[PDB]
Amino acid sequence: SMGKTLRFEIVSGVNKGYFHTNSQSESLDLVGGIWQKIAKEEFEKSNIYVSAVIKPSKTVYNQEWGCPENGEETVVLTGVANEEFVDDIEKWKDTVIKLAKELKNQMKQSTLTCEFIETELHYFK
Amino acid sequence: SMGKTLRFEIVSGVNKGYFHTNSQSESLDLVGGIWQKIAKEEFEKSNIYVSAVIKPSKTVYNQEWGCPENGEETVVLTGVANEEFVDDIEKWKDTVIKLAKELKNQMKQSTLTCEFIETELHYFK
Amino acid sequence: SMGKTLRFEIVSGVNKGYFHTNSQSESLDLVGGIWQKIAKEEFEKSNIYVSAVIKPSKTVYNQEWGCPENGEETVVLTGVANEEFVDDIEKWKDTVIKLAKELKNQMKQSTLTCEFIETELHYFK
Repeated sequence: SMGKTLRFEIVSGVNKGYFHTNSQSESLDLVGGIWQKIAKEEFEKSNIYVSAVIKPSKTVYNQEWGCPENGEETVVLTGVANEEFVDDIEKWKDTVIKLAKELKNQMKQSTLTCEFIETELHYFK
Repeated sequence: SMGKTLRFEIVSGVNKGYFHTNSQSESLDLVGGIWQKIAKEEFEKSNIYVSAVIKPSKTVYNQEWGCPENGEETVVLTGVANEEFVDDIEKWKDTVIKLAKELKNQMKQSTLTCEFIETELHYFK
Repeated sequence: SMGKTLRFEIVSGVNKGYFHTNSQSESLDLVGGIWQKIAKEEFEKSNIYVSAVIKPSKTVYNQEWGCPENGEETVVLTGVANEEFVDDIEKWKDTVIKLAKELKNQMKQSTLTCEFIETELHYFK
């Protein structure tokens, strides 16, 4: 049940220009599919499968720097290191960083953020 | 205004098989209604009412373990302990855990996660 | 790349009564537009531009205190202090608090919460 651990949160654009998607639902499928693919690959190499909860969102920033009025379509990916499956937090933390950089590449992103946050996880099973 | 406290985050499936829901909006109403019900019950017993902000999402994991392509419908519930209403963080923390386990039961979930995160809350009123 | 910093999270209502909005998409545009406006103003005074990732949500609380069945439309705004643009975490933290109070005023909110959370940011560029 109880355990002090890490959660991650990744924010990424959806590059509608490159992928030609027109709805948020399409962008969520795009990013979900890409994550499913690269997490699987990395799982078959390290036996660490990093799941992700993904939410659609909009990022609001300066219109002078090219943000559309009221914000730009983005996706947020979150996940947590469950010590029932994760034996080393550092190996997991390095795997997340690896997947973050690969997601940035697959999504053709100029920038991407990956945060880690200390969290106390309760897992009911 | 300022105060160092706890926030919780709960991730749960929506069990479309059990409840026969076909849209995300239906799943959000389902989980919102259940939470409204059990938080009320627990409030009438402990005088602690735990509110929750709920967001629809998708959880992406291995397709070999039964995840649909691009992810499975989930809901995220978040909330924070406001010291203007919460006199003991530990009683609140135990009440959240109680509601988490009850939500897992009402949602017929095999598993469920409940995290607590240290946060500095500013409450403007 | 690596850096220990702060993230913020703001939860706000959308006051459909005041603004006469009928869809979530309308409420997201409303809040996105307001944030874009006040962050720009504050940027031109302090040279700190605070971006925000915004998500629609519902807040579930007691129906006796006026919450609709299954929850009330809300918006969640999140952001992070990137030390590549933020030279003083305290000036940034004060600017977020400033924008939070201004957003509360522009949204005609009785209450509003603003949380800060310690986070380790990895910025890929």
